[PDB]
Amino acid sequence: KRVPAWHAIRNVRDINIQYVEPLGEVLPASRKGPLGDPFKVNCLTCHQGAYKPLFGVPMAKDYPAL
Amino acid sequence: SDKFAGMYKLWTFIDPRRTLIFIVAFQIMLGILIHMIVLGSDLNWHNDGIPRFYSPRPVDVAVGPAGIPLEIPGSPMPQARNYN
Ligand code: BCL
Ligand SMILES: COC(C)(C)CCC/C(C)=C/C=C/C(C)=C/C=C/C(C)=C/C=C/C=C(C)/C=C/C=C(C)/C=C/C=C(\C)CCCC(C)(C)OC
Ligand code: HEM
Ligand SMILES: [Ca+2]
Ligand SMILES: [Ca+2]
Repeated sequence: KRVPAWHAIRNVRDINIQYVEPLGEVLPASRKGPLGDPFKVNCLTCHQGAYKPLFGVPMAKDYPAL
Repeated sequence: SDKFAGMYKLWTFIDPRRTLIFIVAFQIMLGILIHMIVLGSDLNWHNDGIPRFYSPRPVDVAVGPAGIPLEIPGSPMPQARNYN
């Protein structure tokens, strides 16, 4: 289980550097913090206290848009 | 030869009570030890399955491409293993 976590780190950096932080131009002042940056993603943003998000039910295969 | 004829005199400076106690205790200790050493071996006779096995036999679990058991897709706890 150490080897997926190693990739997870890199993955999260991608989500925050390429996508979520550049959205700080579009969102209103409601979605920002004290220092003026938007909300970002953690390990807890999808696991939410479980060893796999939603215990690992494979939802994404049914939708060819994703 | 006749050189051992005076060995009984041993008991005039070595006493019977302590000697008997030591001997008996040591023999029981040795008995238990040798039975346990032979049990922990290939010569084990309780678990050999001769003349027949009496308890159910172990069943292996299939592994994944990472060499550990597969996770079950809605279990609220991960799966156990004993080897890492
Ligand atoms: C499958 C059977 C097991 C075995 C299972 C047990 C168990 C279980 C016990 C013993 C016990 C004894 N065993 Mg045994 N024993 C084995 C093999 C041996 C061998 C050997 C050379 O292979 C020897 C020397 C012994 C010796 C002994 C004694 C130390 C001890 C007897 C009590 C005592 O106070 O002894 C003093 C007496 C002597 C030292 C003389 C006895 C030696 C005997 C006759 C061994 C001869 C065997 C050997 C093949 C002879 C080769 C010579 C010639 C070619 C014929 N065993 C094999 C591996 N043995 C018992 C014990 O510790 O009680 C307190 C005990 O509970
Ligand atoms: C009243 O009567 C009087 C008193 C006057 C007369 C009495 C007469 C009588 C009854 C006398 C009786 C006399 C008796 C019974 C005498 C018995 C004598 C015996 C049996 C002596 C045996 C001696 C054995 C010896 C000294 C062996 C020594 C072995 C040594 C030191 C080995 C060392 C080995 C090493 C260190 C190797 C290590 C190996 C390894 C690999 C495990 O180490 C890491
Ligand atoms: C840095 C934080 C993260 C860590 C340390 C992390 C760690 C892990 C680990 C170790 C696993 C494998 C679980 C297992 O097999 O027992 C896993 C699975 C998973 N994670 Fe993450 N994760 C993180 C962030 C995320 C994020 C943000 C998401 C959502 C975008 C996510 C989605 C998933 C999914 C869907 C799986 C299941 C994949 C599978 O079935 O093998 N993780 N994560
Ligand atoms: Ca990318
Ligand atoms: Ca048997």
